[PDB]
Amino acid sequence: SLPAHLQQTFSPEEIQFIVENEPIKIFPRITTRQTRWQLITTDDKALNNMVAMRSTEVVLWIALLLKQQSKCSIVAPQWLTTKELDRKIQYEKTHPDRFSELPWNWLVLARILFNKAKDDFHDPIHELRGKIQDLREIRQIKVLKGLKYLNESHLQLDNLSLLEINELRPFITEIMDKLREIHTASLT
Amino acid sequence: KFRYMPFSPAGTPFGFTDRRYLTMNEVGYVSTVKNSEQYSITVSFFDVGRFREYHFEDLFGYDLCFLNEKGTLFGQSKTGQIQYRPHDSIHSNWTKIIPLQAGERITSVAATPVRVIVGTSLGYFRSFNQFGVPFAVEKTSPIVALTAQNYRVFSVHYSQFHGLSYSLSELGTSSKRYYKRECPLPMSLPNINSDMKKDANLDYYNFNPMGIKSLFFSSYGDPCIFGSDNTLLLLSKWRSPEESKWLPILDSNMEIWKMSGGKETTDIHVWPLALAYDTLNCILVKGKHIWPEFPLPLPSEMEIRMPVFVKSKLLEENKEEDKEIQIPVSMAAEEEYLRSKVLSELLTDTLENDGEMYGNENEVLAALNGAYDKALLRLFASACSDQNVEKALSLAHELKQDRALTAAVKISERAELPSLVKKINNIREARYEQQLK
Amino acid sequence: DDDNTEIIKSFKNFILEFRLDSQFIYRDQLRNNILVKNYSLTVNMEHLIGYNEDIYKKLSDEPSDIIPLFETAITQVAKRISILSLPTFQLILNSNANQIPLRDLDSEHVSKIVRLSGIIISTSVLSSRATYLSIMCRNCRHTTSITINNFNVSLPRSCLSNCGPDPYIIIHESSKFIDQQFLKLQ
Amino acid sequence: NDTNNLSHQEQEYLKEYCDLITDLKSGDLVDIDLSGSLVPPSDVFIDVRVLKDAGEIQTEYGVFNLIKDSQFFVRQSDVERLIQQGYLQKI
Amino acid sequence: MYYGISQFSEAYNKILRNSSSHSSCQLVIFVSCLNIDALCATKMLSLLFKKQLVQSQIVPIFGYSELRRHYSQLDDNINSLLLVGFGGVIDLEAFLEIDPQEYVIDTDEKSGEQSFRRDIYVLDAHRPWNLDNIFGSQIIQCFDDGTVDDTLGEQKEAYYKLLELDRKQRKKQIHEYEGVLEEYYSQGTTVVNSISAQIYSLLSAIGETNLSNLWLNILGTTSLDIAYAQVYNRLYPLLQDEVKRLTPSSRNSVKTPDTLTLNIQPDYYLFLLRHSSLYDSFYYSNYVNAKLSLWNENGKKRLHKMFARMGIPLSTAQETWLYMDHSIKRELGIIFDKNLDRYGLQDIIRDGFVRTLGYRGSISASEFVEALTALLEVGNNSAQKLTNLRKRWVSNFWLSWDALDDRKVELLNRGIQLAQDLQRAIFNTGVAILEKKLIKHLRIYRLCVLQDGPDLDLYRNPLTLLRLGNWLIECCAESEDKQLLPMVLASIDENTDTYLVAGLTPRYPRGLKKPILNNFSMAFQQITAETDAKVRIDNFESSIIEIRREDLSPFLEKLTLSGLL
Ligand SMILES: [Zn+2]
Repeated sequence: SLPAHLQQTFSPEEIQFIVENEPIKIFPRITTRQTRWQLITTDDKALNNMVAMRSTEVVLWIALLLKQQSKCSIVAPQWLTTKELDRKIQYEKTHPDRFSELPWNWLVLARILFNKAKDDFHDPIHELRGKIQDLREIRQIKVLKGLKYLNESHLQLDNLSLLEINELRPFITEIMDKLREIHTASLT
Repeated sequence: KFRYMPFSPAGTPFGFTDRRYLTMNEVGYVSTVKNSEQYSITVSFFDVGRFREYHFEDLFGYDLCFLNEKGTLFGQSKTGQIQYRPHDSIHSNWTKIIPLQAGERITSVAATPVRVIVGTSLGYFRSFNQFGVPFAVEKTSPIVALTAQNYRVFSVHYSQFHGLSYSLSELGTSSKRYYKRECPLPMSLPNINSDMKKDANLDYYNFNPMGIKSLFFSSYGDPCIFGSDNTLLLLSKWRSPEESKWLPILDSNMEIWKMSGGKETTDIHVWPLALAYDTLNCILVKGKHIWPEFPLPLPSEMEIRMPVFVKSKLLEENKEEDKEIQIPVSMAAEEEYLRSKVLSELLTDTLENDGEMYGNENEVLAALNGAYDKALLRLFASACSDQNVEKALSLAHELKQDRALTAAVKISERAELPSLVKKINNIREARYEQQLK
Repeated sequence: DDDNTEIIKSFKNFILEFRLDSQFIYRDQLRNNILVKNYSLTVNMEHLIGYNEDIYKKLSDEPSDIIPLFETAITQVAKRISILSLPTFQLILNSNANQIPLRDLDSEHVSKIVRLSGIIISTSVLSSRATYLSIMCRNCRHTTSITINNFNVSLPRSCLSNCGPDPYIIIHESSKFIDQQFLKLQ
Repeated sequence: NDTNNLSHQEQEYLKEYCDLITDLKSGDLVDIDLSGSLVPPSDVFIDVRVLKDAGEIQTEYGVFNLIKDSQFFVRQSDVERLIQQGYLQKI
Repeated sequence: MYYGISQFSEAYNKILRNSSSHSSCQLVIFVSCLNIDALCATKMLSLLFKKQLVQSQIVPIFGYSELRRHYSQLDDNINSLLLVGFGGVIDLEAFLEIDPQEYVIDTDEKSGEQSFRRDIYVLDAHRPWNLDNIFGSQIIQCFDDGTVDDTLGEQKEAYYKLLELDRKQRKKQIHEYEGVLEEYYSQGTTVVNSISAQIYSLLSAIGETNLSNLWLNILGTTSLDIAYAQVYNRLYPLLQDEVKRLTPSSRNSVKTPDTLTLNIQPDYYLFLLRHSSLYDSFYYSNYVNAKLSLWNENGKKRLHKMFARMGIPLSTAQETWLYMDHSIKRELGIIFDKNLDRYGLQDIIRDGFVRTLGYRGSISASEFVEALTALLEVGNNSAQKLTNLRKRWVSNFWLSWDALDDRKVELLNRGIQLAQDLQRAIFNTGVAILEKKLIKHLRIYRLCVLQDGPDLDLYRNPLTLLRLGNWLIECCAESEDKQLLPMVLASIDENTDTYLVAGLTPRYPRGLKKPILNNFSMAFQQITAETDAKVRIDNFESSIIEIRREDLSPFLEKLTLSGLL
């Protein structure tokens, strides 16, 4: 019935779909305030009451839908700037086991905004693309150290992103399950 | 030494380049590029739904420009040649050349829906209708800046022999009325720094020898100006000449100082655009040249706050490396109460004379009154905790709602001040009698 | 003295920055090679030329001298992307320059990069060359070490710690080696 | 919701299960196409190129004429079934 | 009916309004394949409409024969239709099966304007205009740059008066207007403007200008330079202004992997300079062959002699231009100033547009169009075979369309690899034609017929045939000062037993003033109307025809006997 590759996990398309439901801040280039939108899964007042160059908050999928045309501009999140990413890299280097406290959707949102909204950043984009890479590489080192503690009981993780978890899910759970089977078989 | 020059609202010099911005406002901006012996002009809008961006070629080398949501006005300061362009096609554009004395030049131009205005270095004022029919000529101080919003017009004038001054008028189609005529202006001058510092920003002062960075009407028609000291000034109570007064409402330097963690990031500059209620629209410019370039960077938004703080005291209170400095709650509450008071008064004056535009601004005024009493209650509670009954009682007079006075009674009980509970209840009874009357 | 550091800095910044569209192709290749314990990098000439033609000019003029500098630059990047020990990495090249027929090679081509083709007709057995090597001083019994690299060396004679005219011998018990092979092209 | 390799019990089994699927797909819950696509909707409008000459055809949104190697700019929610059938490509 | 430059905007508005409904595909584009300007024009339009969310279909078309077929089958709800790159020369209301009474919705009582259920728009650079389309029609709507009201006074007058007139005075007036119209008609065929250029003006009007649209403007324009030099030269200054206007500030900054630039710098009339080698660039140049006679050894030795004097070692001149030494690359711009004069070859120097994106290296517009044309030519009883061939040629339209995208540079490189082989094969046929002296020098025109070849199939496509013709025309233009003549070129096919024939004009040298006109159109039409012969005329370019094996000689006999040449 359901496809074989969706029995236990989410595909990256579903991960993008999940991230798209979050709110985001925009500057509209038109006034809607005095037809009306009449949505059923969100607030409707914000879109009906827009005024040009007045900041407002909407779901990300509608924000990208507007930015496809001239009618909107997207404000970048404050963590997505050179100063903050510098500090997070320094945190990563300083604490060789803890993960730095980046938001749960950082990879997905960065790789959406760099494609759909390359024109709306303040920093030069060719530097952000480097610092995002540095963060992902350091985190991958820390992941490879952690896979030596798979065990029969449990594990704790902190600040690991959704896409990063979903990348690893079928390996961690499978090896952990077999260690559990081997151990309990000796008890019985 | 001073010398007269042309101006337009928030233009840029050419610098090293062959292009520049002529002017900016909330509606849009104008830019031009030089092509050997000719120029190309482009007009941009932020409301892309309501208007069309477009371009055309100028052979005459315009150096003056003025924009509104009806059209754009262009001028040449040496040749006296001018042109007005409606944003519609239906009313075709028209041109004229204005007489000038030897060495005389146009310093500024502006336009209402039906009036056209021109000023010169030799203090001559000339005016025409929307079809160039002349109306009147007048002789004044030399004009250095002009701005307009519907029928309300705001002017600035300067002379070696008469000082710095301003005028305010309303060109009503029913009748034309003056509210102020060349009355003295308290603005901060830049000349001392230009003469002493030799900062290599001299080109900006050549481009703008007055150093008046920009000026515009608020989103509710208040006259506003941004000084060479990088401070925002607003004229209050202009409807009442014995009460009219200039108010300093925001210092940009103080904001960057706090934002940088108390540091001197002089590499950062603020370029203002327009005032929307309580919030400044501006560009944050970084590097050598203190003004923006192409393609246009995105704007920013910033709130006004009253000047009350001190660097050394806040450093002492404060005492990750760039973290913005922490402030005493007393300063925060005090600043809020002052800001709430000023905002409420300005909004009240607007409503008293011009009413609501949208039907909800009274709710904002109610919120401001709530914030005002809330801030006063914190300051009052501090005075009570200090056991200063005299100061606490003086503060209690300034509270509005009996809800707040009841809270003040509870605060006095926590402070264990039955004398103040008594005197507050005397005040509450007196004000209840005044409410019953 | 400083030129050796500027050149290494330049090739180091090449690997860390070359994007074509959205993938840092040399950072990804260098990481993916280490995971399967392959210590090498396959650079392409056309990308080097596109990045900065001056670097390619230096490489084209003096290859015997400059290839070792680029190899040590690769090692310096390999540590950052994988450590919070590794040998020196091998540089490998691809090119589309005009082939020279084997019969036309002559005295004009000595110490130049050459691209050619033919048929392999013979292969030697493998043999051992030294890279890191340790030394004992016969008189004072002091000890030191040397680092060889295989581009066109002999044992030194500046004795240390008189100490004698030719006092150095090799400690094979604490030295490192690599494989080498010979081939014939027809 | 061809036959020669299936055993006859399996040949009737498949028919029975098809009846069951169309029974679920009908009645209540009909508004969601249970046999439709399982990939989340990414875009409203797409460009599709015409791969097979099926001529003129009808669909719930309207009529199409599939002139070989012509290209449409059209909403995906319409042409999803034709892409699955194989008359169209997304380019 | 027609609209001018002062109101192209309004037709665009009407189209938006007219084709509003999302329940149906209310907008259709018909585009001529085997035309580069048409292709770029169409691409521009599709982007425009994309932004506006107008559902639409694009159909490529080969010729008249297919035009009729495609028109026939159309749905009634199709409010708007576009003809891009064809049809301006012909009576469309006559050609199509039209009665206006079948398409009128509403008649505006006030204006007398008839609103039709289907509006037909025409974009075509060809002239003269068919009078019926301009003056006569109410459904047909043509876009004109001012050629109609500039030119057509006498003709407009004549048309209307002749129409209205339906004894001495009557006879005089009807003979007068018959004379006017007959003088206007039966002129030679000519191209006067760029399609994409006109589109760019509309984009300017609206406010849709950006580097992606300006580069398509340049590409479209540039395709004219080989055959219509005059046109190109007229247009060129505008392009410089635009390129200088839209290029950003802070110029000559350091590279980044994202940095895109468009800039004016030297370009050379050398065949694909920045690919292959410097030596091949000179050796296969269409101009150099006419200037130094490279079909024989006394020409080839001149080229060796030149490189020896220029101070470039001949074994380095043959290296791949990317890998050629940096010093020669930067000194080349001065070496040419000292040496081309001695070989009479100074015309090689000129200015052109170059584009680069990130780290992947430069390309000029002149090289780009050769890549696109190569992809059109070689990309991958009798009626069925003709149908299969004409269907294969349409797939190459999409093989070229998908190469206008920066995400697909892989396909563009393939196009360049094909371009080199095409020019090689062309050169290896040109030398055979000249050395065996197959050109027959008749008194009125020059005749050449290919009865056999190394592979004659390559000339079965019209564009390849025109490339060979443009080779021979440069050779004939420079070989003698005398006798600028028309030329006829033909090639046999063993499967059809038909000759594919093309009629070609002369032209004046690059460095040298009204334009000439191609008159083979009326001549081929008149012989076709007269003749017994089995022939075909269905191509958009009427200067190309087809005829069976046995009928070539009587057709050419009747042609040379005619006074129309
Ligand atoms: Zn020693």
